[PDB]
Amino acid sequence: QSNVVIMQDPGGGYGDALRKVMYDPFEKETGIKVVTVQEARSGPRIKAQAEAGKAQWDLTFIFDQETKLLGDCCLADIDYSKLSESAHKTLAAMPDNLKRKKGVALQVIGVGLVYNKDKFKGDKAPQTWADFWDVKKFPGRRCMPAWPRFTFEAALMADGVTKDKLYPIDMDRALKKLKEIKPHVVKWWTTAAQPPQLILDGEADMCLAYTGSMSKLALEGAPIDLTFNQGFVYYDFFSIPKGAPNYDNALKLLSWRLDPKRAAQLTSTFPVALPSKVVFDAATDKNIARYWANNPENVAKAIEWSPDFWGAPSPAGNSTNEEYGQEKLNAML
Repeated sequence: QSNVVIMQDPGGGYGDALRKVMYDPFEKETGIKVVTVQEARSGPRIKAQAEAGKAQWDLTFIFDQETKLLGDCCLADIDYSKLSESAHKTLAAMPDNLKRKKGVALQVIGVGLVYNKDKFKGDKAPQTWADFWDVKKFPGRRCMPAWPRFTFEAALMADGVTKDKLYPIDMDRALKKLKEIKPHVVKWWTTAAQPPQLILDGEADMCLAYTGSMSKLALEGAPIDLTFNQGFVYYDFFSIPKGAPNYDNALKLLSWRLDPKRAAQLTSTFPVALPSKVVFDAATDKNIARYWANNPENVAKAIEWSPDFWGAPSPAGNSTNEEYGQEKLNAML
């Protein structure tokens, strides 16, 4: 079209909510069409595009460590002076560490143990990664993401490592454990749409999966339950690539996503929180906050995930720990 902004998107149910609450209304108001590009891991792609010469995307979501790794080479400064008055109210009620020169955290994500509660009712329900590995006591098909993050920590915890002693990750130990469960894993997933589909279709009986989709399905009456016990909570930082084709439109969309009332609408339609208190304050039914990954009850049960570890230089030296872990995992899957 004549006026666009190119926005990374997770797809699935959350993508649908984003389109309905955020992106279509944005186009109606501003005239700027939001072109969504489905991608679950943009960091390596932003880096490759920057090396090739020209960014293809305007607004992306990346991990904490990626705002640092990609900052100098590949990410533009966010011009906070261009954000709306409403957006500044949201920013004012956000933690310091979530507002960076190169990225702003707009989403808090939970990842945890999810299971079919028809097949595992009462106290036959798995509660730990050890239970997840215990195919005898809890029979069924497992599914896990095809990444070292989360899966390695879960493996270590199934092997008896306590939540506060995971880092730095013993990768050889984790991989050995993953091989043990591998025969029972029906799918090593990569996209947000997959786990809900796998569990609803009965293709999998329990997952390490995003909690937002599963909380929503449980509220819909699906035979799904989950726990944040030994789970993971992290922030998606929204960043604009250096040389973005539509930089100014990207700031407008960032401003739109930071509106307290619109964010409250989004986060009440699909339970992924924006980490600012005023978004909670603007929500008409605040009970839905119990599903949010930044709810203190959920945070308490989860581990303290370490983006810092995953972005650190690996023993190999020329890769990050995450890249090193992915190489090892690639060779297993």
